[PDB]
Amino acid sequence: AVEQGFNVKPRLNYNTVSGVNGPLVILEKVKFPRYNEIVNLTLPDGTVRQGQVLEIRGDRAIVQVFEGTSGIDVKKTTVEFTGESLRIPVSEDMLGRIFDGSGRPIDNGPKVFAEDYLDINGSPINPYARIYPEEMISTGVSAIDTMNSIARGQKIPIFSASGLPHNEIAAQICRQAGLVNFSIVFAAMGVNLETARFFKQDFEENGSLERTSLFLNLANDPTIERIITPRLALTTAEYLAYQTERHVLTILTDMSSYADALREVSAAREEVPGRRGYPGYMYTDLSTIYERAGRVEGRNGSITQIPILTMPNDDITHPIPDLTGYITEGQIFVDRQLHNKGIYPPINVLPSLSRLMKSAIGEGMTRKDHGDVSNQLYAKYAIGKDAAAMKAVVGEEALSIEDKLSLEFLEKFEKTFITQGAYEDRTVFESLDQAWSLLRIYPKEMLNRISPKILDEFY
Amino acid sequence: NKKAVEQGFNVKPRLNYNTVSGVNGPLVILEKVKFPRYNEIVNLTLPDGTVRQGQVLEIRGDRAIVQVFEGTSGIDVKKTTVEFTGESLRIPVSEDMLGRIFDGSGRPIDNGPKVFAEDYLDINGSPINPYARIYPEEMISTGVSAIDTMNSIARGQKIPIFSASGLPHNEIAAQICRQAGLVRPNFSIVFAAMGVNLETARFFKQDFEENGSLERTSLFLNLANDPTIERIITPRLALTTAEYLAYQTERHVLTILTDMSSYADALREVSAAREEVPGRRGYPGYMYTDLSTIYERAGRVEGRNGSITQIPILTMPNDDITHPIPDLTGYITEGQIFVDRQLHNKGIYPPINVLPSLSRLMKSAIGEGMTRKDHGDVSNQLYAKYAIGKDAAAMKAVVGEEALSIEDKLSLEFLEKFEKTFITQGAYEDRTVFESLDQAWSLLRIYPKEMLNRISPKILDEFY
Amino acid sequence: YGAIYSVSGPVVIAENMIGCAMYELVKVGHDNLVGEVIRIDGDKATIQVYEETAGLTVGDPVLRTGKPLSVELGPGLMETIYDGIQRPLKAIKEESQSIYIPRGIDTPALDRTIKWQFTPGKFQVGDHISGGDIYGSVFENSLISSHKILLPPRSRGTITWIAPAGEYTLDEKILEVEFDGKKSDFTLYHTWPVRVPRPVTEKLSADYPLLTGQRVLDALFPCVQGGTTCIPGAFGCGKTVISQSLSKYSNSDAIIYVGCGERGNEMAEVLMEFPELYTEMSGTKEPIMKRTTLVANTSNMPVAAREASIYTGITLAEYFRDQGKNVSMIADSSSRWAEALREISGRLGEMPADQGFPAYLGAKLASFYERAGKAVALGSPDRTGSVSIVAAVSPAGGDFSDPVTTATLGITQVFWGLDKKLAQRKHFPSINTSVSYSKYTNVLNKFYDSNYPEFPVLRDRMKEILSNAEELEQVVQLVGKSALSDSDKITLDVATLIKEDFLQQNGYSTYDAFCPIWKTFDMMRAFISYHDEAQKAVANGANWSKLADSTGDVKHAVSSSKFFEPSRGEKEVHGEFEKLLSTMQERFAESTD
Amino acid sequence: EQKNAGGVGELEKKAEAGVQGELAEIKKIAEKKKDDVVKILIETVIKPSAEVHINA
Amino acid sequence: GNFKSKLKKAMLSQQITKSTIANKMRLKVLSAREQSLDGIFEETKEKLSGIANNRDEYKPILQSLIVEALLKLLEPKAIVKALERDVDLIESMKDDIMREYGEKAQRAPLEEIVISNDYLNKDLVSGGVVVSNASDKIEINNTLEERLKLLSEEALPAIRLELYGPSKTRKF
Ligand SMILES: Nc1ncnc2c1ncn2[C@@H]1O[C@H](COP(=O)(O)OP(=O)(O)O)[C@@H](O)[C@H]1O
Repeated sequence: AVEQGFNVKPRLNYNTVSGVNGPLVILEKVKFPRYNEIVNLTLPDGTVRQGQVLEIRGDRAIVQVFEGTSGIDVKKTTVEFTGESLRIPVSEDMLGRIFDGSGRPIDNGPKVFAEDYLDINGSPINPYARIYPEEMISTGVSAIDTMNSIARGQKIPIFSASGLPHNEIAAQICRQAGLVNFSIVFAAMGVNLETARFFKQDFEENGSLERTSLFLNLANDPTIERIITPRLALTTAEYLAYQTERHVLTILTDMSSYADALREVSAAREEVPGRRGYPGYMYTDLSTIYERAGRVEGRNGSITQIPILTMPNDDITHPIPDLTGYITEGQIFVDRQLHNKGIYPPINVLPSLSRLMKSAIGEGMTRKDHGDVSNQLYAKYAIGKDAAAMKAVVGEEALSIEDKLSLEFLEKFEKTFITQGAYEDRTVFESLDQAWSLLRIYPKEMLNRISPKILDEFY
Repeated sequence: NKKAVEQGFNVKPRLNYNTVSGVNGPLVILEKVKFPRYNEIVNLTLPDGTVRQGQVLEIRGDRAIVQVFEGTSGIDVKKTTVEFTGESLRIPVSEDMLGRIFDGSGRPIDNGPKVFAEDYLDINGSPINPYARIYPEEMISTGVSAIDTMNSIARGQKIPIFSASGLPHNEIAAQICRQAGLVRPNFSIVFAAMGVNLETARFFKQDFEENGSLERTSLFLNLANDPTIERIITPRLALTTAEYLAYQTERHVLTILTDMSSYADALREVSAAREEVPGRRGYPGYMYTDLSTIYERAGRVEGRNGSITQIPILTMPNDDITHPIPDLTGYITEGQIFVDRQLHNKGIYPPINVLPSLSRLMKSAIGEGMTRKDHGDVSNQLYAKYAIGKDAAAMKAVVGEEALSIEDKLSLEFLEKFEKTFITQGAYEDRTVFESLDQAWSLLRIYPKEMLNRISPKILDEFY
Repeated sequence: YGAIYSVSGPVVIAENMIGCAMYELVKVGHDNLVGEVIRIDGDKATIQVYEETAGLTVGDPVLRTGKPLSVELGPGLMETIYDGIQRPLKAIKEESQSIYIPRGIDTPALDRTIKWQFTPGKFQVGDHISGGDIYGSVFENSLISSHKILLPPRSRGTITWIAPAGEYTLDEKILEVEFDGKKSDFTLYHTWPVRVPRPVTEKLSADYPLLTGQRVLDALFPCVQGGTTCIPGAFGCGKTVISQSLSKYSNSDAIIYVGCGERGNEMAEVLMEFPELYTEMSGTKEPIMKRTTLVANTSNMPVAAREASIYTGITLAEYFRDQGKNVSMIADSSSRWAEALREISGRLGEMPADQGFPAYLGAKLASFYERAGKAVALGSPDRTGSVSIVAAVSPAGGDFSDPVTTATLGITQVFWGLDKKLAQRKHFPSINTSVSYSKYTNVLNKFYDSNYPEFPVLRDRMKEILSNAEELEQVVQLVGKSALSDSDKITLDVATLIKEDFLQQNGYSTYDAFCPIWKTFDMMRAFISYHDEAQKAVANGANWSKLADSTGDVKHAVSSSKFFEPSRGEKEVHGEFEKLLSTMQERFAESTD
Repeated sequence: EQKNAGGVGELEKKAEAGVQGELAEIKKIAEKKKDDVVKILIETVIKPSAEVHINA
Repeated sequence: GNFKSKLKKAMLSQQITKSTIANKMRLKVLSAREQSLDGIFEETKEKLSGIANNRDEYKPILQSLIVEALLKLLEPKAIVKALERDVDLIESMKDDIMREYGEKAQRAPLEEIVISNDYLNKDLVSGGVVVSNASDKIEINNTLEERLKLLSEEALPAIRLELYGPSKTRKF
């Protein structure tokens, strides 16, 4: 059965703060400092701010303070060394609540009655114990479920620039993320109160607030607990999905703001910087965040991770989107140009990719023609973009018959297939039928990427 | 009466430090200093006898990082005596400066006596109280039409001249300097040559004598061969002399700071020696504030009849506005007179390109009694039709004159007779603002009243 | 009291300072220069000084004040200009008898001598009073009358003695709260830390538009009362003029203009122009300046004080929101705040982020822009204030790829991107309609349905026209206008008319200084109707070449509709626009007959 | 909308009625196990362990 | 269409108020557990306050609480802050406490133990000591109140498994 320990461990209070700068507090003469320990800085005003030991020396401990170092006095701040890494108290009753960045509740509810104290950093899942997820989720979005299909257990972000409706797309996916009963955990990371209220309103309207736990860290919230928010949200997701055999859909919005928090912390440590000033280990940090998805051999549960991401200047080469593409399994690319043209969702399926569509596509899973239809659509859309560039450069008359057909397909594809209203939930079969109605523009001879056994059966 | 001068009628001993604890680049690091004062001019005495000035930049306890204006070439640890004056750099100002020629540091080089100081003023100056500022509404009849009617110059205006390497910025800036005069009633002038070659120095020093301005112009000539860091204090010296003159003797000063790009390069070559934050294009991050400290020493103040106009000549590198010097100068200043390489190649003088040119004090000093009521509308209409003509000229160079519409052909004709008969002007030909507006209306009468979409109906009825 | 130990520009590492807190306020130097602590290393606490550090000497005493940077709030805030730190420029000038800002002036933040007509609120003796409750209103001026005196947000307890109605100076006690046996005396003013946002009961969705009065802005990219706004653009684009034409004629009740790193003559222009303009609100022709306060930290004034000016401006705006006023704080040249942060970080030696800026610039900007937003005030009675932030980000070199511009676009809900190319042609306000956006268009449907029902339809229609003609002109610039159809030629001509007579708004002109919402809607209807009827006429078979000559009169009447002075009244201008629409319809009918 | 608004009070009353059983169950569980939990907590708080740091 | 849209907006309003009616009631259940749990800690605090009254039974606990915190400090000299009602006990227990620390830590005995005159607040602290370093810069809040607070923070899952059966959902 369950095992637990009624144990009391007295905690050392250190008034020996050496210096404080940025988010870091340096202590002076800690006794046996413990790495990645959690400390409680008692300010002279009496307020208590949690911390986290980032680096230790013979007697020093460079504590990062989650709630900011404003007001910390080198002569009256007392640091209390708890004796263990940051552990969130989880429970099955945590569903349906709202928590701040540091895991404390926001709603008028009480402190979460603990069911287990899980370390937020988690533990590495044995790759031999991971099940390859081959059960597609029908997100309802045509440009996702038809060309960049998501499998239940896949960590696929939403690469969207600043000011694009990535919040609307993610809310839509959360609303209609059934299979071809998802519990949701949300980690707001410096999103403005408008975006957080929109997400909360959508989750309440769609009935999801009964089975979702939000970890709201607004832009007004301190900028260092953005490093605890993804870990808290993901250890809650791991708890629910694995140790309650539940299905979890984690939404880690503003991973760009998470990486900005890492940059702020790293730059105050004077560490050797990577590209754009981000820490060298930011690949490993983003990996520790993202890689907590996927199903497991024993426990019937899945964390379908959808970390919304704000690529600055709408660039993939930027370190945050680049490393997120390296770690995660494909990405959903939201295009500023398409949004300006007025399409919703403004998903550009050319940079978009889903690494598990190759397995969850079809041939008995969803439909026989799914994979070939998706490949044909992607190829003809690339041809359409090339034809549009050629027409813009050297005139539309010079375009060939194939190029003109590609332009017509591009127009009828952006304006009728990608374009779908919010709260529209076309099934994958309806999406494939619309795709075919697009592909019937071409003659059967110019559909080369379609396998003939499916072309002759669906054309 | 003037009891302030008597308070400074005292003697204060100075400490001579033979304690130079090192030197690296243009920075001399002292030691054992007795209570160092941040930003205190310091007179170094080299082993050879040469005396090099320098100002403290960082005063880490019992240590001073002294940067020397003339360079550290020849500074020895065991021989140089570094003497602390105990006060920031001050120029001895008086009404007798007007008519004298000074070096980069203010030491006269006209074989004349030292300035019989009426007072000593810190060269850095102080930020004029924004409540004490007065918005300059007195427009200057500059004489050049391209400035008088478009991108107009007010009195306290600080409007730089943007020009490429070889463009005649000096000739234009001399024409503005010699013809400027209040439209509805002379300018004392203060000059600061920073890094100009001897040809430009002699051109200005001779044009002033030719026009008779030299009887009321004080020149701060810091040529190319002068020390590079002295160009940092040359514009501060010039503006402190101008601030004295204007805001204390109640004179109207027309400050000219030639080759401001040389000053910006001096800032970069000093910041790169201190390994400071590299801003953009290598210029220091604080170069916005460094140039603002210079430019903002202009404009009229309340209760004082004086006024400092600024015309800081700027040499844009590669003729790029996006460069940090012209970009930050545009942000700080209140206009710009963009001298165009393309126009100069076309042969137009003055080669003023009005499209990038701007003047933020032209929404004032226009209309009613300040100038004719048609000025404000006519300038905008000229800008609109000039831009239309430029766009139609590009379209013509692309597709051919056959595809140009009636409006495009009218725009081409207006652009031709505008560049070749309105921007163009004799070097010594001054045009009153009213005459410039009449020529502008003569140009505008190419279009019918319907096509003039910017002129108000009342102005059209009264003047077209 | 510590001692200075090192000075390097605007940083003063002060030794013998065991006991100073982060962001504490210190009085660095003999002249008592105002400084804030930003880094602590044992005894030495690195201080940034909001005043010219030149002349500081090692060993100059630095006094720890014991309180973070605090702005004094209360009556007398309105109709005054302040420096970065809360210092009145008028009082500084009259105290120094000079035109310069002396180093270390400590004039009181609010004029103590002026006596205000205090009239007590609903609260009586013995009633429990929580933070933010209103216990009296002072008559500030004819426009901001009933400057309701809030209790400090952190203060609570029961009233023991409330002052009767009369005249009181700020130093005079007005109310004494007893809380757990410790009586605390309250006056007309209360200090507040600028860094800490003022608390509110609950923020609200901003559903009412900040009518800028400029056609392009409030007809294509609306801003709501309580929405963050950004105005990127190179020098001369018109950010300052848009900000001034917003603070001159918006529907905001009170305005906190912040010239963080602006030009001095700009603040002088505001000081001389606002008293000469009158706001039709409050039922009288009261001057604008009675509702605007200014935080002037010009470009050459101390670098560190730019941050103080921004935070002071936003704190004043937050206070006037807690009072219940639709404030609209305007942070002129918000990029100068970023440059001040970069300069201070460079002095500190901290590792840079992208392009020299510190790694925390995005976080600071986000926390600053999150202060905006309509919110119910903290205490009784129920009050619904709003702070709208319209900050002019100034890109380095004119490219929007600046880190400050990106970190501002990531947080602001509106983006009024200016175009230098349109600025050069005097096409003003030069709003780049291609890249500019407003995320409040969906929110404003609930207001456009109540008033001007066709406004959103016209807005999307004109955006469609402008986008189509922009693409068509891009094609024509390389492929010639030969292949255009008649409908495409009409689109080109109509969008050129829109850009040159509707989107362009010549400020500093009698007619088009303030084109209000009703005149904007009528002009918008006229332009859209002209386009639609021209396209219908060409579809009916009439050639566009002949129709242009036939309807030049209608086109010029449409283009001249912007000359209808809004001062004639809503009924008069609406009647003139109805007559113009009738004339337009008749002219097209006659031409197509 | 008026019909939906009227049912809010009835819905609130119905929700309150269903919860009241859970509150009774919580009170009963607390009353039953209060002595055991109090004894365990007291015995843990008193009678401390005394062990130096494992690395010392 | 506007009427249909308004009806859709009203329908979603019904779902919004249906959830928040159920959520508020659901958080009423959660607040009931914490309130009753607070009663467990409220009852526990009173019982521990009675331990100090029984000076015979509380006598060796205090020697353990001082030693349990002395071994964590490991400083050669320590300052022991205690209540006004325990200074007399510690004045006699110090000799044995020195030897006990010397034995358990397997090091030289304590150099000097000093009972600071800064007595603890009798209203907030029921027993135990706050042992500090020689310079009073490093201390251990080893009082009974702080000890019970730490136990409350770090034992909640055990109290949950005691008061209630393990949750039926939690498997593996
Ligand atoms: N809406 C407008 N109407 C008229 N003039 C304008 C307008 N916007 C800008 N200007 C012109 O631009 C100049 C000021 O531009 P400004 O807003 O200061 O740009 P920046 O802030 O980049 O310096 C003024 O001379 C003014 O004539």
